[PDB]
Amino acid sequence: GDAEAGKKIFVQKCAQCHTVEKGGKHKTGPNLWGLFGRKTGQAPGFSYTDANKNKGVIWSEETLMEYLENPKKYIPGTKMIFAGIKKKSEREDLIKYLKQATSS
Ligand code: HEM
Repeated sequence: GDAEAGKKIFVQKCAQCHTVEKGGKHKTGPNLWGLFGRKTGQAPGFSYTDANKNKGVIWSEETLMEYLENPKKYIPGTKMIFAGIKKKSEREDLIKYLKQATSS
């Protein structure tokens, strides 16, 4: 994974609805700090759909790779309205960036 490439992908496709830094604001979507190793739908203070709260998996590289390829397929009923990122390489780079930005 290439975090530098990932950072650019984040700005292009995710930043309009998400922040990732510690203490960052919730916007259309939840601030994502602390995401890795945590069960779905647990960002503090964000109002999730029951679907996002109930998916039940632990976010990590593997689960984010599947989710980001097609969000509504992975979480039917989600209010995250976004097509997904088809390219495996792009998802890997994006996730690399997310791991770095949301864990420090
Ligand atoms: C960009 C490609 C992108 C990423 C990365 C991303 C991630 C993401 C995660 C990991 C969650 C779940 C967090 C958790 O379970 O705690 C999540 C949730 C929502 N998102 Fe998102 N998201 C990306 C892009 C976008 C875009 C462009 C929007 C807005 C149009 C958006 C919105 C949302 C919303 C809303 C949620 C909450 C969904 C719910 O059902 O509660 N995301 N995202």
